[PDB]
Amino acid sequence: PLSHLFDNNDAWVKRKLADDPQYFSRLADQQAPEYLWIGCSDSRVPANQIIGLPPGEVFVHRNIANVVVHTDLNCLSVIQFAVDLLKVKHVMVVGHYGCSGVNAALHNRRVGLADNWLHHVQDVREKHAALLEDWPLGEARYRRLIELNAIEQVVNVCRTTIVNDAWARGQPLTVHALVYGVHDGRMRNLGMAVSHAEQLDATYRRAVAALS
Amino acid sequence: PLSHLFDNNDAWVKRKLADDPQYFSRLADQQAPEYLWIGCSDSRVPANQIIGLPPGEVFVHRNIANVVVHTDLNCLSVIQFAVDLLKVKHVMVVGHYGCSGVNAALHNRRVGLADNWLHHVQDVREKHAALLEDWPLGEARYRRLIELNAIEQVVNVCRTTIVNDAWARGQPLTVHALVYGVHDGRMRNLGMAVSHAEQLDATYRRAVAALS
Amino acid sequence: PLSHLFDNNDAWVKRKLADDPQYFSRLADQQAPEYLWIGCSDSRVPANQIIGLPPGEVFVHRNIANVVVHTDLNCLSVIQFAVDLLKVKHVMVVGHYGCSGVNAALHNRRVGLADNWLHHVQDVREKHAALLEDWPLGEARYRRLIELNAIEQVVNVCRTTIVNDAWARGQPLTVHALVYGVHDGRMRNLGMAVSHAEQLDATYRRAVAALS
Amino acid sequence: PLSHLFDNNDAWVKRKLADDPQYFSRLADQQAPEYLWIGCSDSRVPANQIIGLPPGEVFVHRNIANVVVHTDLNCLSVIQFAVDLLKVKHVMVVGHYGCSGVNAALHNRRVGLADNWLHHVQDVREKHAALLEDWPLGEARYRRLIELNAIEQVVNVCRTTIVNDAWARGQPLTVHALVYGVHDGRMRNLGMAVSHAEQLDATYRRAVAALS
Ligand SMILES: [Zn+2]
Ligand SMILES: [Zn+2]
Ligand SMILES: [Zn+2]
Ligand SMILES: [Zn+2]
Repeated sequence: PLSHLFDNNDAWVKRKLADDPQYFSRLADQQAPEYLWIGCSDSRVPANQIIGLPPGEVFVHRNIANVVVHTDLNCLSVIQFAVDLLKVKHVMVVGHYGCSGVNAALHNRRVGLADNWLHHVQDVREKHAALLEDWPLGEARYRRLIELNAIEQVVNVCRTTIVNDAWARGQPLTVHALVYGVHDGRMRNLGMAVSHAEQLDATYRRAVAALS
Repeated sequence: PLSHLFDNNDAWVKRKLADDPQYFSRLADQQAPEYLWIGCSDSRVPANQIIGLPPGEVFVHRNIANVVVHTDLNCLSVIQFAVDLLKVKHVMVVGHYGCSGVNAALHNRRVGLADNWLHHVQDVREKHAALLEDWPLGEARYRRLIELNAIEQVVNVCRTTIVNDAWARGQPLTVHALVYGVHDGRMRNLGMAVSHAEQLDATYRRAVAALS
Repeated sequence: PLSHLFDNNDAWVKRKLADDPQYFSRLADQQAPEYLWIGCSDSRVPANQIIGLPPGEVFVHRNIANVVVHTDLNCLSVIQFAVDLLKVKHVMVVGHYGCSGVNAALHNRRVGLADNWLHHVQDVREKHAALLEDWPLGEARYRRLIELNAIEQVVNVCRTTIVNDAWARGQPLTVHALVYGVHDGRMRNLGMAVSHAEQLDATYRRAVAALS
Repeated sequence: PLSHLFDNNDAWVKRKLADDPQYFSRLADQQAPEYLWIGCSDSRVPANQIIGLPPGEVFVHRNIANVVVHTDLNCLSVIQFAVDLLKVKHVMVVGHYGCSGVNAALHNRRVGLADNWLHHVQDVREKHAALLEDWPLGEARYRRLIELNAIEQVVNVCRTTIVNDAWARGQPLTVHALVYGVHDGRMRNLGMAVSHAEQLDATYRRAVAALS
């Protein structure tokens, strides 16, 4: 009824009802998240779901290609809020196979504004150029890129003042490079989990585990 | 097994299996989203879910308090990508009752870095000061604030070059101010849906609909 | 000689020589700046000069229309660096009559990207709409706008965590709203100099001093 | 007289008078800048001066360490404004020997917020790690760093959509990596002047010209 998004308000009452086991109360009561999930705006599947947890149990940021810019106060804000105030136990940068962002980059594809944003990802391409070479294919490189991208981003988090300060001040925290396949639902561990400024080794290891 | 996040990889195989109706294929095949959802990092409930749609059918950005800064290339990027390249039909700023961001603001609460980010929301508080007055309570103001916040943010989207250009170039697009209760799952329409630079009227109307 | 910018390297040796009173040594020795100048990229006249001081005696940021965004880590960075580490005594937002930025705004003029940035200034226009009304002219409004713009920006600085923390921690600091005419070289005091969170009064006063 | 900055208003009338050759009129009449100068907030000496030109003849941005972030709408704004609307002929990233920013970086020195901003410069350190090695000294590395930093930043400008589009659309434009000594006033050419997407060669050359 000119509702514009009527369909959506219907699919909504539709949803609201299906949850008879009365508990939006459970949700509204949910307590502190213990995780920050930084992921891609290709919200192919939601975080809590993927990882099988109640919603809101995971604190979420999403930008195109799950990029952490040193100077992005959008994300930094999220992080300082998750760490300093929610005392989340774990931050994890989760990339996703077949990401439209990492694609558009890779194949120097003009998009307009966001080209600027994807430069960040082109940088990872540049950074790991030779490595990405010895995978002379397509999907390999791509896979390997969305992987590398997630590791670097993690380096970014770990270099933040927010995080370094938390470690400085004793607060337990660990930061994970992580990827998931939208194809197979499964979630891959890159062995990228820093906990104290031992990044130099933890990452070198993790990046070794490409070596074509 | 020192997995650090073993629990999470388990709850994962747990999830992966439960989806016997073999279709991660369906997902991987999912086509263009027709919606951009900008919401709060208090990811109390996921967008597609709330609104009853397959995941990835909705394109998502999340920052603390679903703020659209004129000059935030984090979000602007998402938007230029959603509009210009995904030709999404609808953008909608969705706030959420009992948002931790809108709270921390409201009650001038020091948090650290993100205080800077929440200033944006304090601004809406300032902007609609007298209005928010004639609700001399607490939860009212709060409710009314998370509402107003979502409208203003929409004004922000609608003022973007990205959007104005899309309209300029004929491309059909509509932008909605929207809120949902985590208490009752239900989703409220603020009557804030701009489609062509007719904001001045569409919003004045929408903001009228507080008038204590 | 294909130098591309030969002219500039010449006008340079030209400059280098004219400074016989050997003292680039004096400069290289110059000590801490005691001022942060935030001004417009319309660098109509340099700060130190205007204000008659040795160069480098003033620490400088320049963006289009001397805008301080709550979440601009470009400027915030400059400020945290000037205050926390250079212990500058004074920060001052200095606008400038006939500013091309404040103009382009004012007369809703499409420019492209920076339209987004100028929205910040349109906001001040919005914020002080009625005030700016009772100046039914052109240049008045403009004058009055570049003025108001500089005050608001100051409110922005004063609201920063950086500044609030400095005051919190006792460190003496004062923040000034200031304008200069490129026409007459002279520099106007807006009576906008906050020193401790007494903004609410100091600014109300300062903004009164328009009252058409 | 409690003026707070009386000294400054005096040194001002002092300046205003000394310019008897009546011409603030000349200035106010000055026409379009044909240059964008991006430099460091260590405003050791002003651009026009250094380069011997009337003020305002050069359009100026200043951030800590003259960093161009892919996603910094503060600077990008300046650039889109300088290029698209002022049709400046030349953009030039000008670093400066003994820069406090490049220093603080280099010697992983905690400063607070701006540490985040300087990460950008640490990145150049990382990027050119081995190169910077074969200069086993201090001031060498430093010199060589403030140099490299200015080249990379230029790569950043040249990768911008703004610039690429200008070239796309025929508009003549050239981008220069440039450094100046505050010690000796002199300005060094790094042979870094791109004019059309021929960066890959122009820069490789320019970076060769370190080779310890
Ligand atoms: Zn993606
Ligand atoms: Zn929220
Ligand atoms: Zn200006
Ligand atoms: Zn410097």
